Amino acid sequence: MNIFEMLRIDEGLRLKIYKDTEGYYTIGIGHLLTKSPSLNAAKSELDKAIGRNTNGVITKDEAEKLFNQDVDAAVRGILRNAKLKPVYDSLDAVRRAALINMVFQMGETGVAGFTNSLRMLAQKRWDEAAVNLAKSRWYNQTPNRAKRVITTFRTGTWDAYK
Ligand SMILES: [Cl-]
Ligand SMILES: [Cl-]
Repeated sequence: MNIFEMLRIDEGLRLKIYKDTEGYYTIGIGHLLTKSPSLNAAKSELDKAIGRNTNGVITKDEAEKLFNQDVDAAVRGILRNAKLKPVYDSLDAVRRAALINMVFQMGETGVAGFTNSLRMLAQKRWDEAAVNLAKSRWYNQTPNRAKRVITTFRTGTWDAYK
């Protein structure tokens, strides 16, 4: 199991514009297009991202290309973040993937905001961090996903995904 397979389970794959859990226009493997309520704005953002007149539909290959870009961007975003990087550097391979999953979903800023949990993770106090992670809007809104990510941090294995 690896980050890609992990996020592919968490996000799914849709080849036509759809709205995410928050009602935002998305496509592919969790690729957010816009927070704007307008479908045209989404379609415009889509064409600009793909480089062709898509008319709101993309192919598998195209979805996979945005996904590679988005995963690469999340990692580079963590490594650029003065708050995230040291956490990231202190973790093992599996837990690093859990942190990348969070950033992919809620952005760097978003995650950098879990101050207390981050400190706990940095300190390798797994159970405590898991508990702290759970008191969040994130957990309350998307609990099944949150729970898989939390178990991954708590245990250091991919069991939640097998
Ligand atoms: Cl893009
Ligand atoms: Cl969920």
